[PDB]
Amino acid sequence: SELVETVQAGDRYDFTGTLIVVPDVSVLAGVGTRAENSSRHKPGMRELNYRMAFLACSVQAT
Amino acid sequence: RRDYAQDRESIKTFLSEFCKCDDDGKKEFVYGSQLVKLAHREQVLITIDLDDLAEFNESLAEAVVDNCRRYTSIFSDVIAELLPSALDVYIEHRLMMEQRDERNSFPSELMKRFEVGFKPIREVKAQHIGKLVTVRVTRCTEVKPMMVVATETYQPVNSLSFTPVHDCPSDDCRVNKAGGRLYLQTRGSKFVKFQEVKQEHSDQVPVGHIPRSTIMCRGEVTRMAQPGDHIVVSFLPLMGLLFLQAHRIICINKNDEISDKDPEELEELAQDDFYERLATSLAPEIYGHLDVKKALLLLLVGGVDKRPDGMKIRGNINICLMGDPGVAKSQLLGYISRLAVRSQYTTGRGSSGVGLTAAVMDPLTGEMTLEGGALVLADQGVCCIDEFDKMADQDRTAIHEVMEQQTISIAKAGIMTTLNARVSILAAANPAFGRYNPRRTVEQNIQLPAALLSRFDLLWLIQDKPDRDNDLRLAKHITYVHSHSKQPPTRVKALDMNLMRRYINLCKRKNPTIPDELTDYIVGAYVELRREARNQKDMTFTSARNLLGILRLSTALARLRLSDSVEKDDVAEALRLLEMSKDSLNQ
Amino acid sequence: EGEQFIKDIQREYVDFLDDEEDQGIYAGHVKDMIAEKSKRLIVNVNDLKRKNPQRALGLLSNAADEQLAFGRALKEYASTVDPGYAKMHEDLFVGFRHVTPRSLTSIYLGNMVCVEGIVTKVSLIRPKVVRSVHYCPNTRKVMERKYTDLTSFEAVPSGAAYPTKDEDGNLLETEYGLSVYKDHQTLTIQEMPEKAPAGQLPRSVDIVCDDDLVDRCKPGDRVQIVGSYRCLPGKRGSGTFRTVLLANNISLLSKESLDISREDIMLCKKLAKNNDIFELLSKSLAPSIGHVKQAILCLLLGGVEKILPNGTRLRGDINVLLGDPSAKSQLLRYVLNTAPRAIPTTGRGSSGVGLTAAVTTDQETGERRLEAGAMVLADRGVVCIDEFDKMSDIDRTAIHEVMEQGRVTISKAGIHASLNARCSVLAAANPVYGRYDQYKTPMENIGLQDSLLSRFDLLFVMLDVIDSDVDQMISDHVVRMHRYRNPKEYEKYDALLHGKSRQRHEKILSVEFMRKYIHIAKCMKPKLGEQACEAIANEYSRLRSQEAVETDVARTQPITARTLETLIRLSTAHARARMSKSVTIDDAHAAIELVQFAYF
DNA sequence: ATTTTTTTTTTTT
Ligand SMILES: Nc1ncnc2c1ncn2[C@@H]1O[C@H](COP(=O)(O)OP(=O)(O)OP(=O)(O)O)[C@@H](O)[C@H]1O
Ligand SMILES: Nc1ncnc2c1ncn2[C@@H]1O[C@H](COP(=O)(O)OP(=O)(O)OP(=O)(O)O)[C@@H](O)[C@H]1O
Ligand SMILES: Nc1ncnc2c1ncn2[C@@H]1O[C@H](COP(=O)(O)OP(=O)(O)O)[C@@H](O)[C@H]1O
Repeated sequence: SELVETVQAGDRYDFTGTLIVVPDVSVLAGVGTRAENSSRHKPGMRELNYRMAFLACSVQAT
Repeated sequence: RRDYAQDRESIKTFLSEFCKCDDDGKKEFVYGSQLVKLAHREQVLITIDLDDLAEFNESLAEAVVDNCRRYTSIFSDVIAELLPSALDVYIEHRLMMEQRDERNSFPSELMKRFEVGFKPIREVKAQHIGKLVTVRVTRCTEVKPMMVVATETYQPVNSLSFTPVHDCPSDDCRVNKAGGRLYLQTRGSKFVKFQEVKQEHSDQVPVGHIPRSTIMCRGEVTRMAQPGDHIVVSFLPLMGLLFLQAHRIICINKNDEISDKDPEELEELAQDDFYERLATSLAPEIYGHLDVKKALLLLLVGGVDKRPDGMKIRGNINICLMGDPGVAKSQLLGYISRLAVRSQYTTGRGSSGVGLTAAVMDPLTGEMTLEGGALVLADQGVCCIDEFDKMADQDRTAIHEVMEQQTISIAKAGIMTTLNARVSILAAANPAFGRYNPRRTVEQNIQLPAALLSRFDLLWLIQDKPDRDNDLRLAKHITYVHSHSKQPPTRVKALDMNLMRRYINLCKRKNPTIPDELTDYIVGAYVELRREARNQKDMTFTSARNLLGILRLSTALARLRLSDSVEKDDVAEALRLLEMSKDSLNQ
Repeated sequence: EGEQFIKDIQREYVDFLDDEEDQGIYAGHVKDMIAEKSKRLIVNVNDLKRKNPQRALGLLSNAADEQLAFGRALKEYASTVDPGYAKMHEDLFVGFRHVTPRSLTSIYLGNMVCVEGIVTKVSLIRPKVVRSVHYCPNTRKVMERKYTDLTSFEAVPSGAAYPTKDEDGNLLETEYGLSVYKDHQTLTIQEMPEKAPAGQLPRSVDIVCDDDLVDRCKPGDRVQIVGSYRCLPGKRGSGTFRTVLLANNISLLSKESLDISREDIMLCKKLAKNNDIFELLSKSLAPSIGHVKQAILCLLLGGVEKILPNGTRLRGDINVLLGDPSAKSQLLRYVLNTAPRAIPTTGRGSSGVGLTAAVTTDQETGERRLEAGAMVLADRGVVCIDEFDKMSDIDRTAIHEVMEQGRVTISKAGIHASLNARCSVLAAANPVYGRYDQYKTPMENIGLQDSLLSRFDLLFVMLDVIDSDVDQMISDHVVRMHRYRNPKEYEKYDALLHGKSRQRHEKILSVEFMRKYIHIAKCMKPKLGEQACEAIANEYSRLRSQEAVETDVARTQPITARTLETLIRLSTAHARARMSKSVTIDDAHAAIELVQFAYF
């Protein structure tokens, strides 16, 4: 928040690039392993394919 | 309501004693031959006929015409039980060290190794379920895996949809909890090939109706038809209680023995050695005009090509024609487009094509369907356009890059499209207002850049002025074919188009040469072109490839004389036709 | 077996099946030995009223259950007489107050009644399945379980997937060729709109059909169709109510059938020797019209077809139009009304000549509109339009295509199709300067294009002057029009004399007698003899030599030999106006005066 | 798949 709306188009930076992933809800063309943490058998499901992003903590317009 | 078992014995008697000596050379066993050919394990798919069972008995000749299913699994398992001599090798490895009776016992389909089909829309009425019937392709599709049984539990399918199973429905995981997991062991899984494709010929569609169009074939039968083949195909609904499986694709037109390049003629080929009778049987419909026909017969001839130094050479004839009287150059293009295997037709413009290739031309929806047209598809063939002159000015550049050969680039969507334009072309156009005023010269009388008039090996205006006697001939010859049905009477024995293409097929692979003897002679004769035409700058231009053209026609002609010996005769006609191409407006 | 009254119902129906009505009229060797198998033995309620009126109402008050019983009675009878028409033990329905689609008020439920309207949204075919023919390859017993739905009866099975593993867990499998199925159809009906009220939006109706009842016509035609009612689903325990009416037979009304046994051919053969019926036959398209029409004869007659052995064929048709303004927009009507399904069109329009271009930007359903052509209904038909002088040049191309081939060949993403057509068509006119026809120039006083010489098939003349000698002639014929228009020459009786000094009679001067020689006339094949070729050749030589000179050369633009096709296949249409199995020197004479009227 | 939108190309006297 304290970084919010303190910017505008056209600047130069040295952000923190702390990349993290999507905790997806559903996926399209994410046909890598399709599975789940499901117990075994003896006497709709979900899938998993993500994509990347980034994140930050600090700015210096230069 | 027949018995399902004693029939098995009857067909064992059918399969065993099949040595019907109807021709000298069949005292041996015919289906014994096919039996033992399955003993070669070459044939993974066997074949059945109506004439087969016509002799043995007559029930099942129509007892099975109604079901064609259960009879066929018993046909499977019966001769699966018969041993009169990848997966196959892996299973022995799987059963090499082998609860020995309480087993997940294999179904005979899991060791397929052999298969069967059989032999005997508007009219198809909806009372044909289960009947194996025949009817005479659009949106051709591709080939993918289709299961028959997954494994070692067997979960066989006849349906098209499925769902995976869990645990194991055996005794191992029955009451006892000791057990393991179960997954698809591919190395031991059994699949089958698969293609899918969808319409009527339009020769049986009602006047006040619209041609309507589903075919599902699995296994080996795939890849036995292409988009746009006139085919015959030899009924099962698909699970309010609101498709077809085939075995064979026969085409009396566009198939292996009717198609060129896809011996039989030897008895007649020994009898037949000629070059001129083709005109007598190529399009008898019109009297005279031997030259135009024979020029096209050269385009039918072909057999000219080389790929030296990395680059090819344009080895297809590309003729253009301008002119418009009583010429009737519409019956010719139609004639060629009919007999010519892998033919096409477009017009000057018409609709959805514009006598062109493919284009990404608006606000309709979202597809980016390059839509290959006639000019796209005619390759290894001819696309026969009519009235090219009226086509379009912007269009002339499309014929420019496609002229050379195999080259149609489309840098409009962001793709290197090729489309491999290997098509011979036939161009037919008409003079402007007036009828080829002989005084009004070329590009004075017409208005097309000399870039495209030049790049034709031959241009051939055909005109006939007023002759009191000539058209009389034109009258009576035509009236012969109407008072009667067949034009040429007691002159030459014309040839059926099937035979005609048959003999034509024996002309395409020949690789004709050209002794050195013509190296000097041809360049000497060609010199005359660059002197007596270029002597006056009011004369036609000439191309570097121009001599190569008459070259191309010469070597092509040897395909139909074959013996590798282009003699003074196979360029003497080359020049004969080249000179006859011209000098018709002076006289 | 319901309540046992059903059986006496069966017997009361079967009491129809015994005597002179049955023995002389009804069925047996009136349908069956003619080998048709189309079950429906046609019923008329008034007999039911006459014999068993209570059973004339058993239908109309409870139409749920008369029906299996009707089938029982029929199959019993035909089995009793013919075990050949006996191996198809099915339902076997039969034939059997008309209110509007605007006039169904909760009721007629249970009633077999009539409503009239339009066809629209004729839809797909589906099968529907009757029984399940199961066999057990262990124990090998061909067992069965019928299915049903409300759409035939009240009875329904546990209507579901094929059963299995239900008997024992044995070897259990289906079979086909045995479990038969039913032809199913769906569509909807609109009232005939000419009645329609301006204040409201009219209602449609919805119907269902079955086996032998599959769509001999098209969406946007009108036929009388009779139906019972049901209504299957729930209403809010679920979801609200919506209905349909059904259980039907078929008619068709807006045709001609034609009290035509072999007598009417005897009539056409009767007036045959009358030679210049040509006269009346040309006075059979101008009673209210100078001028031509003997030339329109062939465009009425279509053409002829001829094929090469082991080859291909020829497009056969004729198309002509020409002059000065003010008879052209009230002449063409003669052929919108008389000759079978010959459809004029707009003149300046598209979305209906031949064009589709997948125009579904509203609803966007399954189908992508692969059919918006109204010139392929002209297959073996006739057409006329206006605006030819105003015609787009988009299609002048397309007509260049047609006249050369007469087939369409479009592949705009729907499909790469081609479809037969054997058509003809007419036109309009407007010269941009009026009364300039020849003095300034013959040709191109008109505002036109000259690729189309050989592609229509005659050049003629049409001209006008209000005059001095013809002034009073115009006056007196316009008046004789105006009162030979009128009776005794209601609101208006019959006008005869000057059709009486003309010794005709409107039952020899008539429509049915006119088309007396169409329908067999359009089915003949009268080949040529030994004579045309010679004189036609000499005279086409003279045509192609000397028609282009002497102050008419500028009115001599279309000389081709593609006329010589036309020059002769008109005498064909004439030769099928009299059934003479030849063509003659007299037909030669009669097939050149075209040339004289063109300018001579 | 449709409803509420917008441009960027597709091809021009
Ligand atoms: N310097 C050269 N190198 C290679 N080939 C030559 C040369 N000079 C002439 N030729 C021959 O002359 C012929 C010229 O006609 P060509 O087919 O090249 O037209 P084009 O150059 O493709 O026209 P454009 O380049 O304008 O499309 C070529 O086939 C080429 O083989
Ligand atoms: N010989 C004639 N026979 C019958 N009617 C005539 C004759 N001469 C003139 N008329 C009448 O004159 C009227 C002319 O106007 P008309 O409706 O023919 O315009 P039009 O000819 O249809 O225009 P266009 O042909 O350009 O469409 C016609 O209604 C016609 O009844
Ligand atoms: N030499 C000829 N032999 C036979 N028919 C001819 C001949 N010349 C012209 N015809 C006639 O020409 C007609 C076809 O003309 P067409 O070739 O369509 O003209 P265009 O080529 O200008 O379109 C045919 O019906 C045929 O009868």
